[PDB]
Amino acid sequence: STGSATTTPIDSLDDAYITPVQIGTPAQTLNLDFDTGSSDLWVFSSETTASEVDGQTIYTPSKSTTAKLLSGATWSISYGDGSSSSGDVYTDTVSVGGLTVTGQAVESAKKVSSSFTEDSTIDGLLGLAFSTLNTVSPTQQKTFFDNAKASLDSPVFTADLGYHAPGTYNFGFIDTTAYTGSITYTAVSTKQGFWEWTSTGYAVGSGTFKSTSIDGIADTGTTLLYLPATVVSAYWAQVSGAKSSSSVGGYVFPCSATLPSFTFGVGSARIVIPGDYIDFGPISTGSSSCFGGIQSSAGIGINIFGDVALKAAFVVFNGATTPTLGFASK
Repeated sequence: STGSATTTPIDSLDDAYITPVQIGTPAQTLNLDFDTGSSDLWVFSSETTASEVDGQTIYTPSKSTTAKLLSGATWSISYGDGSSSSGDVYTDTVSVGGLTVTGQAVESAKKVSSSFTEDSTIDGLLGLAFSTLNTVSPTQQKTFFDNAKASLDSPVFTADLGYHAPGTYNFGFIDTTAYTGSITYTAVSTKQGFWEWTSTGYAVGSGTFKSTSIDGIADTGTTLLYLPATVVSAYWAQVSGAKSSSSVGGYVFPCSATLPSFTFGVGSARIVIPGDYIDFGPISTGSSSCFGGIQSSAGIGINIFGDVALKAAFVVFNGATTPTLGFASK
């Protein structure tokens, strides 16, 4: 089997991407944030505290003939950005782009933090990291991909995120028309539960490539590119007037600037992030200070190849017995 679904930016900045997902019988379609940095499929629901729902579409398990309470199971998750959610668990039928999993754990939120409430466009998350990170207790549950894997034509999924445009998540096949050149594969460590890999270096604009190992994670659920302070300083030094602002919470730059590209290495291959992908717009409405899309990972504890990086590539998440990651230009 295979599946193919379009993923759409939630706003004009590409802050996140939503993908329609069918849950239950008859189908209830919710727009979920596919997150390769976490491993829980959770949704706004009829159980979510009413004051914490503001415009989201909810899953109502009592209206699904295939829903079953997973008795005694609870979940609770906290994300790198400080947001959180928790609740109980159902199993139900879940379909993405025509690919169906029966008995998928659907984690129903009883509580969500303010950032989730305030984002009316995201109805929940669909985790695509390794199932070892799943938070369900006392019996850990499998991700949608883990459950689908054996049925797929090939044990892979791909992320093809758009810049200010829709893109695609495919399951079970590699669309050879969706990228240019060849796909370069690179080793993955699953020790921390992430799609963790080592970039071979970077360049800023038309500058020379610096060969240096940068360990980080491929994370579709993180907006920005978070890299070591040395690398980030080297980037922003090429933008007149750019500075790190403790009050704003990162590097800002004059909105009048033209940003240089940023290149990262994948083995001997190179992925180029155009400068415009690094512009996250005014820090507040009407400001002439703009927020940068490359930020320091210092104090996160891990480097994160988030959407800024991933949307410059066609990315293969290879879930073979020994997982790997592939990157192609597009």
